[PDB]
Amino acid sequence: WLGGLSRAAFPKRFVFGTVTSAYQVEGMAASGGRGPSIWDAFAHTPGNVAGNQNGDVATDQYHRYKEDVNLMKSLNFDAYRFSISWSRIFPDGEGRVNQEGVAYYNNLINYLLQKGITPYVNLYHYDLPLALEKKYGGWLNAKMADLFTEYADFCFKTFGNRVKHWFTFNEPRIVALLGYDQGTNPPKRCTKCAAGGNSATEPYIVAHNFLLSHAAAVARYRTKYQAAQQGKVGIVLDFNWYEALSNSTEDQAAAQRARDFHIGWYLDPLINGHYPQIMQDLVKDRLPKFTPEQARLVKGSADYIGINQYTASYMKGQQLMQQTPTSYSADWQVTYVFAKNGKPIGPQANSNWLYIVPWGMYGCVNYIKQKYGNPTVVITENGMDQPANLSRDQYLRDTTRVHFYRSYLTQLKKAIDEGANVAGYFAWSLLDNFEWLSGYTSKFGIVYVDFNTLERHPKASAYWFRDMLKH
Ligand SMILES: *[C@H]1O[C@H](CO)[C@@H](O)[C@H](O)[C@H]1F
Ligand SMILES: [Zn+2]
Repeated sequence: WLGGLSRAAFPKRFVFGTVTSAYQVEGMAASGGRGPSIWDAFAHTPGNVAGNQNGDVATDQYHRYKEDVNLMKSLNFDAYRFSISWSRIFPDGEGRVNQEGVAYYNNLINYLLQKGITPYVNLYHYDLPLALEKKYGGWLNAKMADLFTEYADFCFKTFGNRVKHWFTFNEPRIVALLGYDQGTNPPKRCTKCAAGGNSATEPYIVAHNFLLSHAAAVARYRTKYQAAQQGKVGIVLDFNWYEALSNSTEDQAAAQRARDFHIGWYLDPLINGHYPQIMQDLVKDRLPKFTPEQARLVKGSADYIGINQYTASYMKGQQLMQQTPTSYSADWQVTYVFAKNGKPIGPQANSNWLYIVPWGMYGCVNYIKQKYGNPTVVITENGMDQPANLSRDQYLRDTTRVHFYRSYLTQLKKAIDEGANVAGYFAWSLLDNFEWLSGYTSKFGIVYVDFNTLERHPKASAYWFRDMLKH
């Protein structure tokens, strides 16, 4: 069951929470004044999502939020990570404020605080207002720094007297990779793609604009709001572990290149004020250059680093070669390997990419500790999924997820006990929800949602957390 885990097993004041995102749980997608996001358009196109499903209703947290807050309190959590939908506040992304949308987030924030749950609020979670994509070209346009800063400024002004823990973005790497390299997520851009694109250049432009936008929003917070509000702003980055397949110089170099192209892409700017040297060396003029002023704005602009952690891969490499650029992915010059000594690195959850590898959690956390001066880290996503078509009772008896959290949290504890500066941990997700391309066919919740009736039922993993987290 608990395997020796409890509040006592983690540092004093360590924060435990659950996480959702706006489009994945709110519903009321075209109601309450909300304007469309790029995901509304994408999900409404036949063939784009499993079963042609979409987030129109999702879990209907918009109507049920007091139920869900009551539930998280009953499970002994300290905090809730959620996102504000930009197009719920500004239907066109700029200009007119939707007061009904503002009222929803006020109501949610106020109820959280009433119930003793700390809000950790993300400003952006893949849901760019569609109007901004069409008018400006979204994250390809450097003007996004201004547009995002004005949106952030409004949120700081309106909610920041109560909200003290912000994040700007969720997983800029995934937007760059899936939206602009592979072209499998909105705006579906890539070298071969019908929408246009260039997999060798656009991912780097987009990443750069996320970094500049984050920096501009934080500078606005620090200069205009922080003295009065006394809160913090971070950023959420995905990081999955890479382990050299062998101890060869080439395999070790490959694993390190992968780390640099994956997490270094953002952390070297945010902590050290420059892109990783290897990215400079290999990507050359396709990697934008920060001016000294921009680099100084970006360096130190995250008060904490959210890390989204799921899995690990073995990496194989060879000698670096001169090659015609094709894509961000190809630029790494690495070979993924998912077995060693005839054994898979771990069993898979429902998602094909999700190998259950608890030691990857230690790997990631220790790596950031040792390489980047031990910055304050919050694990802002960790969890696993069940498949579609199970019975209610099969969903509830989620013994594999219980094992997942016990093992991964044991590994996190190992890193923390060795000195890693981890301040909190958030389980993805409180609720089964809309899993992007997988629609409702992937179930990540510690709480089961019946998508016919919308009823919530805590799974065994929810009660595991309740027991572990009891005060
Ligand atoms: C992190 O991962 C989960 C599982 O794939 C997604 O549902 C979240 O939106 C993402 F932030
Ligand atoms: Zn409803």
